[PDB]
Amino acid sequence: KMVYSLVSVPEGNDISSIFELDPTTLRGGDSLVPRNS
Amino acid sequence: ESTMKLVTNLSGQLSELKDQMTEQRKQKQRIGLLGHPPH
Repeated sequence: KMVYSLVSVPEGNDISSIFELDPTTLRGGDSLVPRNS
Repeated sequence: ESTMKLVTNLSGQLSELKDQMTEQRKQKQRIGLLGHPPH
C-alpha cells in the first residue's frame, strides 16, 4: 500500500517538493555533506 | 600546563554539548516553525 509516489511538478514554491538527507552512518547536524556519500 | 590539557578539555566538552543541544533547539526554532504556519 504505497499511498505516495514521486512525480515531477513545474511549480517550485510549494513545500511538497522539500526533502531531507539522512546519512547511513550517524553524523552531526552541522557538518558539510560530502559530495559522494 | 600540559596537565591543563585535561583541565580545559573537560570544560570544553561540558560547554560544547550544551552548546550543540542549544544549537539543535535553535535549528528547531527554524525547521519546526517553518511547517507550523498554515496555507
